[PDB]
Amino acid sequence: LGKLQDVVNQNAQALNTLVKQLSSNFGAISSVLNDILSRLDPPEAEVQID
Amino acid sequence: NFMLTQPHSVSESPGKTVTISCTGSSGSIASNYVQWYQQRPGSAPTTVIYEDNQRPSGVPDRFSGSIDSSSNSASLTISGLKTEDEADYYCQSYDSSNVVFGGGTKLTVLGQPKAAPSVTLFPPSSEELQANKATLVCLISDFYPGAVTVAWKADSSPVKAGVETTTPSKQSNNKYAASSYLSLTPEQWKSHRSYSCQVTHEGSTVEKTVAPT
Amino acid sequence: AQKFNGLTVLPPLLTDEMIAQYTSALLAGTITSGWTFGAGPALQ
Amino acid sequence: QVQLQESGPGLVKPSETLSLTCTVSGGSVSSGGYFWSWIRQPPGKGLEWIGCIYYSGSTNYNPSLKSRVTISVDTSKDQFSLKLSSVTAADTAVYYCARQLWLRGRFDYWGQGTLVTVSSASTKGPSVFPLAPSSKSTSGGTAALGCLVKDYFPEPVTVSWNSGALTSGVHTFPAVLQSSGLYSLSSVVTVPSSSLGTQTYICNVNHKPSNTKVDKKVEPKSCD
Amino acid sequence: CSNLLLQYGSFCTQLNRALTGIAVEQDKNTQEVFAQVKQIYKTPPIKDF
Amino acid sequence: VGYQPYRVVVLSFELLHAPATVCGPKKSTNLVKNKCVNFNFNGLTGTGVLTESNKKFLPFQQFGRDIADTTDAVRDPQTLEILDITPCSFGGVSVITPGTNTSNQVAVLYQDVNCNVFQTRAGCLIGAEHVNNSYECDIPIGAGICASYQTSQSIIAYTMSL
Amino acid sequence: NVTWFHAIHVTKRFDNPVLPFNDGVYFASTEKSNIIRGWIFGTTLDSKTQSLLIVNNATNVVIKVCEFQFCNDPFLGVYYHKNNKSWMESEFRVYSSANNCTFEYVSQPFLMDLEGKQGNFKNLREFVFKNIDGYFKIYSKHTPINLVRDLPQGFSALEPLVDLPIGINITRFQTLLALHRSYLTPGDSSSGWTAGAAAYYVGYLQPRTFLLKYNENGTITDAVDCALDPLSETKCTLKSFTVEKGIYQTSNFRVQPTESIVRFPNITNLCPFGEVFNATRFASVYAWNR
Ligand SMILES: *[C@@H]1O[C@H](CO)[C@@H](O)[C@H](O)[C@H]1NC(C)=O
Ligand SMILES: *[C@@H]1O[C@H](CO)[C@@H](O)[C@H](O)[C@H]1NC(C)=O
Ligand SMILES: *[C@@H]1O[C@H](CO)[C@@H](O)[C@H](O)[C@H]1NC(C)=O
Ligand SMILES: *[C@@H]1O[C@H](CO)[C@@H](O)[C@H](O)[C@H]1NC(C)=O
Ligand SMILES: *[C@@H]1O[C@H](CO)[C@@H](O)[C@H](O)[C@H]1NC(C)=O
Ligand SMILES: *[C@@H]1O[C@H](CO)[C@@H](O)[C@H](O)[C@H]1NC(C)=O
Ligand SMILES: *[C@@H]1O[C@H](CO)[C@@H](O)[C@H](O)[C@H]1NC(C)=O
Ligand SMILES: *[C@@H]1O[C@H](CO)[C@@H](O)[C@H](O)[C@H]1NC(C)=O
Ligand SMILES: *[C@@H]1O[C@H](CO)[C@@H](O)[C@H](O)[C@H]1NC(C)=O
Repeated sequence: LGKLQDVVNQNAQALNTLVKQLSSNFGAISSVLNDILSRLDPPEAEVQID
Repeated sequence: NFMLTQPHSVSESPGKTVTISCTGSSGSIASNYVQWYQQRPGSAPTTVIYEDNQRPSGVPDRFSGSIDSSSNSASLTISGLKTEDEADYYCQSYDSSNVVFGGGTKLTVLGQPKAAPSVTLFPPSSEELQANKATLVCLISDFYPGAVTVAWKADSSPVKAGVETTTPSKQSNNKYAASSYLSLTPEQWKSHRSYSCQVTHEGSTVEKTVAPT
Repeated sequence: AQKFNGLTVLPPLLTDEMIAQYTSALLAGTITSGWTFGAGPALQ
Repeated sequence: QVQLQESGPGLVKPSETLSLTCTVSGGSVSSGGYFWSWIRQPPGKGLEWIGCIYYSGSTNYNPSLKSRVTISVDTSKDQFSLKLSSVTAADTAVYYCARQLWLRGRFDYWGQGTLVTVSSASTKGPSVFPLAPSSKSTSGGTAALGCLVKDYFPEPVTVSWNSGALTSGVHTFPAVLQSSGLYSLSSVVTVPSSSLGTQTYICNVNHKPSNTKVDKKVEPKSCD
Repeated sequence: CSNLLLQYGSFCTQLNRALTGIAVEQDKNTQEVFAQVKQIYKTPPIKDF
Repeated sequence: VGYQPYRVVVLSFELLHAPATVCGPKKSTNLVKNKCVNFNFNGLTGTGVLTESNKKFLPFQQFGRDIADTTDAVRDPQTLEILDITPCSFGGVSVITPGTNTSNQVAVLYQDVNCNVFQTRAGCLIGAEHVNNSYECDIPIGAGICASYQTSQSIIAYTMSL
Repeated sequence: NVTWFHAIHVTKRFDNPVLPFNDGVYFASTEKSNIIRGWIFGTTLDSKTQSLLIVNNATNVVIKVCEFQFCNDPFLGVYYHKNNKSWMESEFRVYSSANNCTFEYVSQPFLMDLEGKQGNFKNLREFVFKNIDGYFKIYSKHTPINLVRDLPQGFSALEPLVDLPIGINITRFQTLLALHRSYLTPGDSSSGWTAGAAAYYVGYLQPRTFLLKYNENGTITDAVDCALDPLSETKCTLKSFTVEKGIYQTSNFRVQPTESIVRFPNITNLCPFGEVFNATRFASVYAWNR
């Protein structure tokens, strides 16, 4: 079945892509937000978190 | 009419500093740039010096060249001779819109000793006889020095017509190899009782004989 | 054109000739059979 | 980098027209403002300068070779060719296509030299004859056997024993000019006399220009 | 420029799948309208209708 | 040849703490056409072929634009020759796969690149032979031509049967 | 196309060239009777850098990176005793001397057979050495096999054993071999020796994306590539192992330019100077034109 499979596969791949989006830096120095808070002070890490 | 005069044979043991000359006849040697080329046997020539004093990137520093313009001679100084240096040396000129090269200088050095000249004789085959041809083949190998004189014999008379011989050539076991071929008619092969090839090598003579059987 | 900046235009799967061939087959079906060819075998 | 490769046939008949082309890869003919030159070297003799060309129509020729050299440059094919007229028996030389950085300077890059030979004959296949060993063919515990290659044109011919399985003791001999145009050589191998009647020895003579492959078996001589 | 695109490679993956999705959705549109019949009916040579 | 009057000139060079400007290091290179070559004609470092155009410019201009506002024509300063600019890299690549448990070999399709090897209307197709007969096609390619795996057996490309 | 080196005697094959250490190497050996011993690393091998020495002696594995005075061809010598019918190692010629170092590792003892034979191989050993940020990596797994040549197409992953935090340079590597001194050979390391039968393969690792196959147990089953075959590229772009019929876009074709020609001016407009060389008349040497 093709019409019943694409509506599930596309949603699954969209959720997977959202999960993958949190693994990117978007030009920052790290991916997870706790890491910059741990190594850098919040006054200086404001631009990276933004 | 400008030609470069170059020594034909220069030989020297490794480790000493040797000088190769290149003399111009009419034009002065400082008129135009002179290029020396070191060419391996069976290989393309390679430039080893340029501008009469400048070494190209890749050649050793020992390729030093000097210009003696008073004697109209170009000099190339080789110091610390090695095994790979055995190659032909040619000097270049330009004259006036006409590139003129040199005579040539092999860099000979200063090796297996006298060897026993094994000789083999082969009678003409029956297949060759059916083709109205005949050939006597003399084989010379495993010898030193490379100067062997061949002389075919028809029973007792020496044979010169149809005699073709080969210059000695280097073998894999450092020794030398050569041959002689005697073109003959089928009638002349059976006319004489026997044929023989005599190989003279350093005075000693090794002789084999063949007969029509 | 509009392709010099990597904005490539993908050609269609069906060209204008077979689209015209699709229409002409439909035109011949609707004048020689009516609606029988659209709901089964064509009847003259 | 950039390299020079020659082409064209390795043979030319006397009083004919020579056509050798030198091709260029990794560079451009008309770029850089450089020159092209043809230099020949006969075997055993020194290098001889033939002529030099520019990517325009400028040419300069050896006065000994004047009015016989014709060299042209085709930029579209990125190659240049030399044409020679009235070739004689003394024109046997290894032809080198060398790029010339400086007109009165040196040929920095030299192409591999193609062998050019001239002879007055027709291209004919070789005649392979067996060379039968016998009692007169042995000196001690070892004997000798071979094959004879006679009356062929041109060089080279390759002789292999047992399809290359036998290499030890195999002696391949340089050819010599016969009394009438053609060439002749032989390839022989030294073998112990014990395996004369028990082992089969076949020589494989190949002549690529005449497209002839001849396999000849070697057997001991039979008295008739 | 390409080194800094790896932080937004997921965005291009959505985009290329979207444009491929439109292109294949466009090819199927012509198949659902013109390809109603699977037999080409030839026009008869007689034009007397 | 040894006593005629020769004209001898000497061209010496000056080296001091002054700018070196009398020397020109820039060298006008060769003009190459119909090849993907990078050029810098006074306003841009563009890569593309330089074809022979058929439109002349007014004798005060140097560049040339189009409806899409892209520099696609530059006059050559060497000989006042008008040359066009066209990019070389067009489209991507596509691969034809017969499927799992059917075959192993694949065919590579180029989208908008001009060239066993068949020059189709939808680019370059390599790895699939062309046959003049027409069957019903399963793998669409574009421009009315499909590909399939038929009779050993290899990937073939043909015009689709309607 | 990966390199191959021989270690059999029947002749007298003994080649140990100094291969350069690229970014990661692959070392596979079809070892049967444990002829090979270990590896030596370094840059110049002249007691100037921190040079590795990973050797496997008969009692314990020895890992020590120092500045040993390496000779031209270090090797391990095995002598055959007359009264004892066992092969033992006596010639420990791996370096001349050493000066100073810090790291030394021993780990668990490893037992092997010192007796060399000429029969077919029974085991296959693969090793991978990697240096990233100076961190030294070991990956190995012993795999039994019954084969002499043309390694099978079966799959087997490599698990790490020890991870050494050294943090130094590396640019060249060299393996070590062991020869036997029986009663047949005179016992001198000039022309008479024996090395048994062994064969080791040396490969260079390259940076490529690999699509790995993890099963429900948690081990590697397949390593389909992306820059080898178009089919493998389609497999790894779709993140699947089964490919259906259709068109799949993998990458883009780029026509990189080969030449770069720039021409700002048309001529240098050289100031006329030929005049001085072509003047109606010239000047003398006592008063020359400047
Ligand atoms: C593709 O290139 C070839 C040679 O460069 C040319 O003959 C052919 O016309 C080109 N194809 C198109 C569609 O322009
Ligand atoms: C297909 O048949 C036509 C009929 O004339 C012919 O012209 C064409 O060359 C054929 N194609 C092939 C690939 O054989
Ligand atoms: C063998 O290796 C060389 C160099 O690594 C390579 O050029 C050659 O293509 C390889 N042989 C084959 C059959 O691929
Ligand atoms: C084996 O060699 C190591 C050094 O690599 C050494 O420490 C050890 O004592 C040796 N074993 C024996 C039994 O000699
Ligand atoms: C070992 O000694 C050398 C002197 O030759 C010195 O350069 C090096 O730093 C020393 N190594 C350590 C770890 O101290
Ligand atoms: C390591 O080696 C590289 C070249 O191989 C060199 O450039 C670098 O300076 C070296 N660093 C140290 C700490 O030895
Ligand atoms: C991996 O574990 C599963 C579940 O216990 C088991 O079924 C499977 O056989 C194991 N695989 C291996 C290779 O032992
Ligand atoms: C540049 O000079 C050349 C030769 O002097 C001439 O052919 C060309 O037209 C000139 N280009 C200009 C003036 O733009
Ligand atoms: C001088 O004038 C002649 C004839 O006009 C010309 O051929 C030559 O190139 C000029 N320059 C020199 C340096 O001779």
